[PDB]
Amino acid sequence: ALTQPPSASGSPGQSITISCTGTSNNFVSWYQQHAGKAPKLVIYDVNKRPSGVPDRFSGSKSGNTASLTVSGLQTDDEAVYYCGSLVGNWDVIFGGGTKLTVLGQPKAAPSVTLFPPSSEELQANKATLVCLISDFYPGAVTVAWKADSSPVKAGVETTTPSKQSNNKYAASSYLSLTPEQWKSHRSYSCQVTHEGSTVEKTVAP
Amino acid sequence: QPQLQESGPTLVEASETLSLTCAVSGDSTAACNSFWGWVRQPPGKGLEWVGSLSHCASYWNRGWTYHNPSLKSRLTLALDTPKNLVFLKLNSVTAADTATYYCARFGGEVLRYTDWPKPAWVDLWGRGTLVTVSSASTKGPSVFPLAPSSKSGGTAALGCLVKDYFPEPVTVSWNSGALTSGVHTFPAVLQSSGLYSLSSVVTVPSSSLGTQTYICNVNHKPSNTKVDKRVEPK
Repeated sequence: ALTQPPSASGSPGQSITISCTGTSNNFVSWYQQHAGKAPKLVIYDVNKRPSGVPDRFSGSKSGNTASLTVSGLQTDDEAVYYCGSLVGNWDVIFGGGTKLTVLGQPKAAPSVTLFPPSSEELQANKATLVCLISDFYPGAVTVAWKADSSPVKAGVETTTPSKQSNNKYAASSYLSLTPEQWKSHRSYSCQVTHEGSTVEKTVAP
Repeated sequence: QPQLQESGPTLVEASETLSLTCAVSGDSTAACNSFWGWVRQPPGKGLEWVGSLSHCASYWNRGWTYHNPSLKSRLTLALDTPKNLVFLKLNSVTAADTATYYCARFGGEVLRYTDWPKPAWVDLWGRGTLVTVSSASTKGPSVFPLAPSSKSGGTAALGCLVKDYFPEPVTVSWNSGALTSGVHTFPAVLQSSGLYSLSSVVTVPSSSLGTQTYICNVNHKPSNTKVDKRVEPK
């Protein structure tokens, strides 16, 4: 498979390079996907640009790692970038995408509020932990949940970061449990990673 | 320049068949320079190859069809070249098949090749069509309070969890619109149950919790439902 970092950022005018590991041939492509839009091919055959793609975009490869460089970032270069490759005889695969933010305000760490299941929801025989994440920039986070000290992956839904009225970002994550499992642990935690550092909140039944 | 336009139903029940059509303009699906097919993308997730085909035969076949191996058992692709149409048929769909489906033209080592053509990249994309797989009927939300503690440096977050509704959308206001500062209403998530949920939050002064009532006003027009949920300190 092809592996890309989840996010990257730089300021307007700067150069940035993002990588895609696991490439095994020269059938490498890159795609730019603006929010809410279809992808667009920006590089094919490692380093070729389709007509109309600005020359600020360039592709390269070193060993099994392909890279896309943008030389002179512009605000409208902010997008998710995917690498693609032919693999096997004739299959196509894609990397997981890198959200590239063009920095337009100071970086800001998230605030986190974790709500336990409400009494009304519990009385309805259901349970949802709600982790609300606010006031962060760039708009890219990862969320991990724990029951006591052990990771929990099942029953998790997380939204793509959404812009707040103050132009920082928010996100939400939900952990669905039975009332029984909620009561069977001493605590649950929601851990948010932003720019390589974490903020974690804990609640107890 | 050439264009690809998807059409077909955008809501498909679980276990049923998802079919889409793509109309190609400004290029010929009968020509041998490209393969024609599909890529999909679940909301908030990455791109996944579906497959592609060509009707340009070598001396040992009638054309070429390549499928994502994990979809092959459920997938049928076709071309109608006189009409310049590409088709997708995906049987027995589940929640995992909810996605934006993009019609796609593939380039690579296609016109000239060794052993077999190698369509490696998508050089033309349709705008995409989001197909939701859910067997849900219209259903108003179950609204639950996200209560603040009576005691974050003097502010209190409070909110409402708006669960298990269909179809979109719901809208949320606070105190009938008298409270707008610090309000954020999140995007909906489509759960594996085939129902949507979202939340809305507002941050207010903790000193207000004993004196000011907070009510979230949830509107779900598809079911002609409004819910005004009081959110009280714990």
